Amino acid sequence: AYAAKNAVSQFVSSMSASADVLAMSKIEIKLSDIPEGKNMAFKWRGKPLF
Amino acid sequence: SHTDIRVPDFSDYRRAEVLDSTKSSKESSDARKGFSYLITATTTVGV
Amino acid sequence: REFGHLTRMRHVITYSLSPFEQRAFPHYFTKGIPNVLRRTRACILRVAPPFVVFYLVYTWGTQEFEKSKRKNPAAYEN
Amino acid sequence: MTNIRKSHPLMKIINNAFIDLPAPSNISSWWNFGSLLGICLILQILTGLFLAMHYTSDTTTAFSSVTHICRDVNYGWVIRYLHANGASMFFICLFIHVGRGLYYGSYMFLETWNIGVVLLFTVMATAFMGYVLPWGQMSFWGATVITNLLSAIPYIGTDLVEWIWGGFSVDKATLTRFFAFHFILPFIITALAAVHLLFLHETGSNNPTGISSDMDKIPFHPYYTIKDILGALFMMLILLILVLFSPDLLGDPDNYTPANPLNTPPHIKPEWYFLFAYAILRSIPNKLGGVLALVASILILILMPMLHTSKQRSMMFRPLSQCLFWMLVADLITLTWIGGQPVEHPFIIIGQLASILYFLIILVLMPITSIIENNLLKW
Amino acid sequence: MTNIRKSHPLMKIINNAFIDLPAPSNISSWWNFGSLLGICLILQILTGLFLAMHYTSDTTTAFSSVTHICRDVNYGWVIRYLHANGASMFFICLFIHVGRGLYYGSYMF
Amino acid sequence: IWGGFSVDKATLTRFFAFHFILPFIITALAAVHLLFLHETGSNNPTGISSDMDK
Amino acid sequence: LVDPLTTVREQCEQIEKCIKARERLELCDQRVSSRSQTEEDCTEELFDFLHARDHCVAHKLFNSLK
Amino acid sequence: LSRFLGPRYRELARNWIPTASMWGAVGAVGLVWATDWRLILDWVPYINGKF
Amino acid sequence: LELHAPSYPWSHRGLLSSLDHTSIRRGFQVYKQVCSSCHSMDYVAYRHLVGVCYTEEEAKALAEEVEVQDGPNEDGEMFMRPGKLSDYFPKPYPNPEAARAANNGALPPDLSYIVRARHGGEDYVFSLLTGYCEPPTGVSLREGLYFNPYFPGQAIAMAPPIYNEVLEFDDGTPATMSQVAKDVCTFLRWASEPEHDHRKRMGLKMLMMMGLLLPLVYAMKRHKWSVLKSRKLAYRPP
Amino acid sequence: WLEGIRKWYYNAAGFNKLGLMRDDTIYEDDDVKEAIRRLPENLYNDRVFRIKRALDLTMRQQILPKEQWTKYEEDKFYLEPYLKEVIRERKEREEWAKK
Amino acid sequence: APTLTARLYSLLFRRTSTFALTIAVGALFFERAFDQGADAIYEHINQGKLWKHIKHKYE
Ligand code: HEC
Ligand code: HEM
Ligand code: HEM
Ligand code: HEM
Ligand code: HEM
Repeated sequence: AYAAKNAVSQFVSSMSASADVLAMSKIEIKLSDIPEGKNMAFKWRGKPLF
Repeated sequence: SHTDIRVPDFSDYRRAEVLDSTKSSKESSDARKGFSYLITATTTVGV
Repeated sequence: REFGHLTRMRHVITYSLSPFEQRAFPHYFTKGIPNVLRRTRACILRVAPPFVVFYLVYTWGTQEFEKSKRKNPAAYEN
Repeated sequence: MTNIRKSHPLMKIINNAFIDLPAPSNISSWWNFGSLLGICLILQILTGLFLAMHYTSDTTTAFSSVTHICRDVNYGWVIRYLHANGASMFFICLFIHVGRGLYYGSYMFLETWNIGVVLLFTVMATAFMGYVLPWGQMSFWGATVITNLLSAIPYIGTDLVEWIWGGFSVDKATLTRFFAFHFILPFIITALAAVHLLFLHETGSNNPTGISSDMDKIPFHPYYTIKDILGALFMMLILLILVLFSPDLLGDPDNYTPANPLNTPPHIKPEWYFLFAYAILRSIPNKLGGVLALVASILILILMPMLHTSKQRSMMFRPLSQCLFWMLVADLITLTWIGGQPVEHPFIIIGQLASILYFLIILVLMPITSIIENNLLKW
Repeated sequence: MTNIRKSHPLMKIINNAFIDLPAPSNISSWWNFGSLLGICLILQILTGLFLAMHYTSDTTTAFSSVTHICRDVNYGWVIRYLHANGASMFFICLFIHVGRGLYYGSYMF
Repeated sequence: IWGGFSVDKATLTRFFAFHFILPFIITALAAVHLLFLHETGSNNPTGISSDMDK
Repeated sequence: LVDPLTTVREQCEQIEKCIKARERLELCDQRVSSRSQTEEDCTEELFDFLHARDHCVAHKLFNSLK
Repeated sequence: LSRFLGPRYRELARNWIPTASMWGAVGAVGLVWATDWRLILDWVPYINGKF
Repeated sequence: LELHAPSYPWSHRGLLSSLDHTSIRRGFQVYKQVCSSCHSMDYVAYRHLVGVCYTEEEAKALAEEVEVQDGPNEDGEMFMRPGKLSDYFPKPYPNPEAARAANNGALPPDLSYIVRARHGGEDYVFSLLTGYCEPPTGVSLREGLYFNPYFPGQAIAMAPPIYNEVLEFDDGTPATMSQVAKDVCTFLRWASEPEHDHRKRMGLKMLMMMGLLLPLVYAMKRHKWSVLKSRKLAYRPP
Repeated sequence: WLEGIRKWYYNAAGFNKLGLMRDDTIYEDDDVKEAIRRLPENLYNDRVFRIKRALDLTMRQQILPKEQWTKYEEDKFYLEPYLKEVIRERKEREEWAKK
Repeated sequence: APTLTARLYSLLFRRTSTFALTIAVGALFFERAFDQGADAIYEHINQGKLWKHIKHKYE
């Protein structure tokens, strides 16, 4: 049972998010670039950010 | 009771060549089989 | 379920003519067309009405949606 | 000596399965849709394997790979559109097959029916994942919405959704996972089909009359073989008409613009086959309720055998049940139409009414009407 | 009544295959290498399926994808080296089974 | 087989598809293999029929 | 260089469907222009005119084109 | 259904209920352990040494 | 509100008809001289033109006319080269954001699949190309936006690009706005479906072959089943 | 009144058109199979021939001539007593099993 | 007199080996006849709209 738990956990976590993907969790947005009155959009978490 | 039964008539379906009851089917056998196998052969060519 | 012992049947006589000595298409049109009309007459009473309702709903739905998109003059009146 | 067809083990299995299988003489064209499903599965497997020889699953190269298949590969367009339209043909034949099972009371073969429901789920999953593979705008956003539906599950929810996504949203990991799963699933479908055929052979085949046909049985090889070949030729006629004459008839045009995560397409709709479940989902406002309704839409086929209250297996001699069945078919057409159309005032109420009517017809109306029929026939 | 293991069709096949199959009492450990091959095949299928979730077949990204599996996919190295060494174990078992067949006259089947 | 004049991207993609599909064919052939084996039983190390000692 | 589309387009304006739609477009344009501060626009009426015009244009335009 | 609504079936049900409860306990422990569900394990002594 | 495009009587609309390659040739000229400064046909290459609208020598000359960057030479410096058949059509803008910045933040779409991607196909493209009209009353288009009743939103970001005599077709065809639109739309149709001609040819072949086979297979099926079809039955209880 | 609508359903259902009788069309569950095996041989042979002829008619998509259709009054429920006895015996066995 | 179908059956349909050869040889010629016939129809329908027709001008 212990061995099976280890193996199945390893495979399922292999299907989990990889380290590189987790690396891009947070972002650094340059406020100074964004002009006033413009909704400059970025890709955060692989999702559109406003 | 075996004698009592009689084969029903199939004339409506029988091909024109073998409709006649006085003609032996062997003469028209090649014609009929050729017709059917020609249908099959052309099908196989297309396939 | 092999062919030999499927069921028990008694005193049934079947006569079957060969494929080669019979026509492939006996009365395909002379008898086929009246048979199709008979089959259509019986079936159309049941199959058709449910689909007829859909055509009404499809027409009404399309008309209503177009009507909704059209402007209401009263809104811009006054 | 012995006949090699009977004696040799593999030939024995093939013989009993397809050659000398006792089959009822009266099964109509509706029964050919099973063999049509088999042919569709084989054609899809070959076509998809030949597509995969030229398809790269990276997000940077996926759409470019499909364009390479369509343009540069010799006869690649034929293969790609054969696949795309074969999926639609598969679903047409599946819907007709399940309709035949419902109409002629073939669901009484319990294990065959349940394995069929499992097969339907597997085929739907295969198609849903396969549609993502071109990585078009519609592919990306349909994947986004359909996977985001899973978030409605309480507790596990987001965890399960991100596990399937392989990240925060649909991205390269999701595309590659879907390619691998889309590859492997058809083979599982092929094995489940063998299980299905085994279970059916245990009980034979139902006839349109619904009365046991052991008295009148004919060998499959000399008759239904040529019948199934004719059905396959007709299916190839329809499918090749779709592939050649109208290659992009059943497909949304917005799948030809490369997927842009920052821009939503003008309309997000699943493929035509999923549209009825999409409409059923949209009808219920609560997210979890919508997901459960979408699942129940398919799972009600499991409950169909238990809801059979009639004393006659087939509906051939049940006119009122025939009327209800065609009402259900029209309701499914209506649900498809609603799913295609946007969520606005006229269509919302139509969709809610169609969903309620679908569930009512399957659950309450049909059993009560069957009981009334039994009373009418002095049972 | 009937035992479901002997009467239900799928269970009937499974029973006749690996439950009530009459097996010789003296088969040695050389007769386990066939089951070892079957286990290896299932393991290779599972491992390769999990590898393919991260493998891309384009030449620009093939090697980079393998490196991504090795370094970034959680426990990716376990899966990858399991596949690589399971292939070698697969061929070890194949060769041993062929040798067993030659030695004990199993080729008469 | 190369898909071109030499080994290149086309060959790599073909090999990926084939390497994916072939193991399942291997499984089917193994099923046929076990079927034929069960038809005649399993040979024992002594090489003598072991029906008495199954 | 006379553009055939211009000539074909004129021919719709003779057609009654273009005639009725154009009058409706002209009137609605007058109401919006007359109103000092109104959210109304002529787009909906404009589409009716263009839809009727283009449909007529489509049948005959390609004949001139070569 | 009415067939199984009988006193003997109630007796059989009582006979198998402790077994069913034990199997439920097995399932609960299995789930908690396999998922390492922290919500339950938090209370569990010396399993709380993890996380 | 949206305005659907009219079904123009295209030559290729026929079930067995195809594209006029004279129009395709003139269409490429429109694309090369007009809709090339903006919009990039990435998925179409000069070699594709070899058997469609220009011969191999002509295609080579056209490819040589533009200059394309090449791989790193010694010292690893990118360099321009005359161009060749294998090169795809040059992209006017280096990156999508550069294209947006050069067109009031409006990415010019890739003509390659523009027909297959936008609903209405070539009919829509033609309608929007020859649809630019005067804005109606109450509409206030933002500067840099133009009024086209066919573009979703009626606020396209490209000025009427096809005016009469915008280019000079080598074929001598009078370069009217409608003529230019038809030629370019035919070219785009070809670009979206380069297999169009072969597709219709295979459609004709399959139609005739299926018309041959289905009656023949049907005859075989009826011949085999006729044993049962004509079968008579009798009940003779003792 | 009720007999009118019942007669309507009898004509609406096509088993009279195929020459079948009502009990021929019943679904063959275990109780029905036991009832069938309990039939006297004359009734059994009549049943099998009726069903065979009906299957043949459905095969060619044809219907029996109007005069040969079964009559609503002439229809005889041959299987009803045997099936009722089978159901009653099964009910008794279930009842003994209950307690 | 032997009919045309009757002659064919004896000459080339009685034995499957001859039957198969007739299909194979027939398949070879049917392809060259159907393809040429199909293209002529397609060329006629699309006369003047194909490169082959307009190739001469630009070469
Ligand atoms: C220079 C920049 C030009 C020229 C000379 C042409 N177009 Fe194109 N176009 C351009 C931009 C910057 C935009 C953005 C407008 C928008 O956001 O929609 C467009 C628009 C189109 C569209 C519609 C895009 C869509 O909604 O999907 C099409 C189909 C299109 N343009 C094609 C086209 C054709 C066929 C032209 C001449 C024959 C043409 N354009 C001129 C950029 C520019
Ligand atoms: C890939 C999917 C499927 C395949 C390959 C398949 C194949 C087949 C085949 C070959 C038959 C033989 C009879 C016939 O062809 O009509 C059959 C019968 C049947 N199948 Fe499936 N089928 C599939 C899906 C389904 C589904 C989705 C269901 C139910 C929801 C189902 C339930 C049945 C039933 C009830 C029958 C009985 C037919 C009869 O009574 O004669 N199958 N199937
Ligand atoms: C058997 C049932 C199958 C179904 C229903 C199915 C369905 C689909 C669908 C709907 C698509 C998207 C088509 C498009 O929009 O372009 C697709 C794409 C694809 N399928 Fe399948 N497929 C099946 C089997 C397979 C198999 C066995 C493979 C094996 C490799 C495969 C490989 C692919 C590939 C590579 C693509 C992407 C290429 C493309 O989209 O044109 N498919 N499939
Ligand atoms: C992936 C590859 C293979 C798999 C999965 C496989 C599977 C099996 C299995 C499960 C058995 C029964 C267990 C046993 O007898 O030890 C077996 C036996 C056997 N296999 Fe293999 N096998 C494979 C490769 C081969 C090869 C390469 C050969 C011959 C060249 C072969 C020939 C045989 C023979 C003759 C037997 C009978 C052994 C006996 O009766 O003692 N197999 N195989
Ligand atoms: C009998 C079964 C199999 C054998 C003997 C086998 C053999 C191999 C070998 C020797 C490699 C080279 C690994 C390396 O160089 O590190 C490899 C790689 C690979 N195989 Fe398999 N394979 C099998 C099954 C599969 C299956 C079923 C799949 C997918 C469903 C698969 C997918 C892959 C992938 C993605 C790689 C790349 C791993 C890497 O780059 O290291 N394989 N295989």
